[PDB]
Amino acid sequence: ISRHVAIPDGELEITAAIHLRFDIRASSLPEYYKERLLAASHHLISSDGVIVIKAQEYRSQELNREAALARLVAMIKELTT
Amino acid sequence: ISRHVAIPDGELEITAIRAQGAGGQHVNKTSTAIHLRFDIRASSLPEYYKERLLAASHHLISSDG
Amino acid sequence: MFTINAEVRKEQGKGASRRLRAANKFPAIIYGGKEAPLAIELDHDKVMNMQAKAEFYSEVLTIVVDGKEIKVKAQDVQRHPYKPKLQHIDFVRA
Amino acid sequence: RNGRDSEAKRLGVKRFGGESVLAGSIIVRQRGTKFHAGANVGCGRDHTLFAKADGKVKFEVKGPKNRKFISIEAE
Amino acid sequence: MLQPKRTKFRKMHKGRNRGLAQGTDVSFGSFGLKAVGRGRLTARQIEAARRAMTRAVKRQGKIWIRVFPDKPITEKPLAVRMGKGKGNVEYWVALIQPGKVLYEMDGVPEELAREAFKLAAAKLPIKTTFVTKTVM
RNA sequence: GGUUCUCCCCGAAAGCUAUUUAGGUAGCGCCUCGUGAAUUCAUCUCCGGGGGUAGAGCACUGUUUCGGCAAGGGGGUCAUCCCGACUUACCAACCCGAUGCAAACUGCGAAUACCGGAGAAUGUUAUCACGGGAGACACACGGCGGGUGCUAACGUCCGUCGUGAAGAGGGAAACAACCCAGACCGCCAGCUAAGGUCCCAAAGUCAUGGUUAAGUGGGAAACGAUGUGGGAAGGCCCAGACAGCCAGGAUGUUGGCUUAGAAGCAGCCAUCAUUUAAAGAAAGCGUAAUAGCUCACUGGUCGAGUCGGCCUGCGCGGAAGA
RNA sequence: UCCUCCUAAAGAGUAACGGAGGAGCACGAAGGUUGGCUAAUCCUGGUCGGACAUCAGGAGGUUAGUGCAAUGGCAUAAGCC
RNA sequence: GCUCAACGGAUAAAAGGUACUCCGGGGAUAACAGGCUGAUACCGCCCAAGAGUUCAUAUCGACGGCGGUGUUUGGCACCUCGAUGUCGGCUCAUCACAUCCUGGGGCUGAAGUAGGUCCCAAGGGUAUGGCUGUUCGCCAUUUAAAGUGGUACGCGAGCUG
RNA sequence: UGCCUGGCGGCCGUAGCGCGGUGGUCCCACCUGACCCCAUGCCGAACUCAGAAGUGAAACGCCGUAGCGCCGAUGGUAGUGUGGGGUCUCCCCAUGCGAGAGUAGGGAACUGCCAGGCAA
Repeated sequence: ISRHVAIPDGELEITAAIHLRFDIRASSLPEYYKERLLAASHHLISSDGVIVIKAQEYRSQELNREAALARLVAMIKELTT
Repeated sequence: ISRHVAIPDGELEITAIRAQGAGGQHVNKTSTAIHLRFDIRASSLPEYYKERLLAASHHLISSDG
Repeated sequence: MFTINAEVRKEQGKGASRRLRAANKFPAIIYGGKEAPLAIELDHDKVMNMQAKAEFYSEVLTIVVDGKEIKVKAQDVQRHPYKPKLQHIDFVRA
Repeated sequence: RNGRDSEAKRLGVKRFGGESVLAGSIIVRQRGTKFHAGANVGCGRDHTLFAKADGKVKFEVKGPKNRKFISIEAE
Repeated sequence: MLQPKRTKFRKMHKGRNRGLAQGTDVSFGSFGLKAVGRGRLTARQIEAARRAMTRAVKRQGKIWIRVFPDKPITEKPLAVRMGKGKGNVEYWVALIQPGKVLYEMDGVPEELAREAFKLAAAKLPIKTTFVTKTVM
């Protein structure tokens, strides 16, 4: 009754052997949970919202591509609750 | 990410009976303005999240789900 | 080459035109020069399959009226709202 | 959630064209200036058009903008 | 839902549906879906007609829409009495007079355009027909 | 709530204003009686008027579609800090052309209606002023124009008309408002009105020409269908058409491509010229893939019209409740 | 309670817990008169000035303006000095 | 000199409760039930992208559309306020068919068994308890099956309360 | 009188805008000067006076032009008064009235009073 669809691969700023990617703030998921997303203080997330993902244990390039993207959507679902 | 209310039109059975408690002759007669739905487990929208509603002990939900 | 017969009317009005269009014949008009704008009444059915041809709106027509031959040129056609029928045709007397 | 209304003021032409009106008769009671004063016709402060002489009323169309004038000829 | 954004008023009269059409001629395109009956085309149907026509021609051709809703029609909340004021606008309708062309096509064969309009007619409430673009 | 003899004349309203008013009341409107007054008033004709409604239109107020054009923000090669060269594939208005919509849009605009003048007939003065006495101020439906409502309701609120109300009689089986029609009384008289004319039940088993197979008539939609009548146009047509029957339906081929097993038939996708009266490198079934039957299509025998749609008359299904 | 619009069926009038909005003031000047003038917004150039500052020309044309809501009306200006 | 703004302004000066109620009235106006409508609800149908290995129509069928019935909630107040006693249970039923079983058939993604779905059919049949005041509903255990409704959501001048 | 110019009206886009050509004895405009009358919320541009060598660009008049605006039949259609009808959320029939839009076409005015100029 609330069909879920977490569609990845969109507004991304995935920079990178072991990934160090960022996430664009000016878009993706609106104000109700965006403010909930911009009000998290865990020092992984900076003061802008260009979040510095430091995924380094998932060695391989394409693996860390999605693992850091996994670090993204997991952090997203926590802050979209 | 993107999430939208589904509520399968028609897949959710809806019945209507009278209310309980007190309230003159409008609550025992034409009080059929009260509901009582039916959402079988055969519906299955997410399929795999569905089996978690069934084995999940809770009220407002029978053994057959 | 595209000759068709015609006839002059006796009554010009809403009572006339509606009454004659029910008996399969539609009104028309021709005008040119300094003569009288002749009230033309001609057959309905034939002209419908005549205007289906695109060459009908290019060649100088050769309609007749009481024996006399007058070469006209189709200018404006006022069709029906939703039916494959014809209502009024404005010829220019060329 | 609004429901309000104002009482109509009974405007318009009271005495029409072709009427032998009396001295001081209101020819037209208007809001703007749909009709202008002409011969023997006085325009009020609310642009109410009143008469001065007697006789029939004529609605004349003149001017560059084709605005309508009203006059009264004594016949 | 084809809604006219930034309009003047918010809710208007239901009025009547009188006389024949005005935009009766088959313009631009080679084909056209003309209206025969007298009805009220809603925005949802119109959206459905365009949906159920691009499947037949399959992305080729040009689709003209010779109509637009622009009439805010309201409804009352269920289980409330009469009066209390005119309801809240729910959907937009387009008033339809007999003889009005609805959709026009070009860049498609006489075969495929014809059956395309056959599917579009099944989504609309009013009885229609199909006419070709005639010269003069 | 009730309000007691009789007859004759006329005959309402259920509106507006205001009201601690909203089932009351007050004045005015409509009734009545009396009074006095001006061809005073009404229908028709002609004449003199202003309206902006219906319709219509799209310059204006907004809205909407498509096409031609078109700067600016941005995107980019870049300034690779601005400046700046260029493109603009993008958001791409502004202006030009072509197309719709409007209660609160109008460069347009009736019919009616309304006001005024002259003219004739007609009407027991039907017009107005004045006084005596009122009732009524809960209206209903039908038609037409709307608001509202779900372009529902014997719904609700107005405009206007009609009827009932306060009017019977005939008709719609029954049926205050629907259609006809205004009961002074009497007659075992006659002619019509709406509506009817086999029987119930008074009147044509009437006259002529056509229509329907469903008891349609005698409840209804989208939609479907060689129902069937009429009308028109078109295609091929005794160098013999349509349909059956006598036969073929082929050359390269696994069609090249993933040639992983997918041989015209899982799929991209493209698709020529031959033998010739003809045959799509393919319509379907069946196939890992075959074959077969083959269908398009092409020649013979029979041997005459036939095929597909267009506009309509009337029907069939659609169509199930205590 | 009052004002404008629409509904209001091209005179007036005409309801609804119908559709849109305003008033419960201001001013000795924004009043009267005489005289003069008559826009908005855009294109272009120019001290800083760019989105519009002030100035100049051109197009344009009342889309302006009018102490206030709206309609009607206004340059013969009721608009501006 | 009064936002006497309830703005033709009842006094200079005024808020509540009553299921302890009471009188005079009204179906001018509600609650039950009936009537009109059918928004809603229920049912049926048209369309057909897609799903179904292939394949729209074995079984579904999104986007939308067209009707039916008068069982829900509603709309409307037309009957009843000098009374139409209203839930459930009990007793006794009774009609409809839009059928739960038995019967007669078509199709199938029907091998067989068992099934799915549509059509014909209303003769007969169509549980017992636990819990709740219940209708309903949940559960336990059955049955060939434990139908859907109409009948003032049948039935209190028949009972219970 | 044929034409000319200027003032003031009627008729008021058939009468006007755009483009090209064209007139100067007289008239008009432009132009000269501005210590005087008067004048700029600065300025002889406007306004006023005093004059007028030069000119016809500008403005104005006139001519050609429809390049635009504007006018606009006939018939049909929409609608509609009244009376009938239907399948009556809308149309049909009788009858009277009869648009708007568009088409053919028209069309770059017409006229009066006064004053002097012109060859009179």
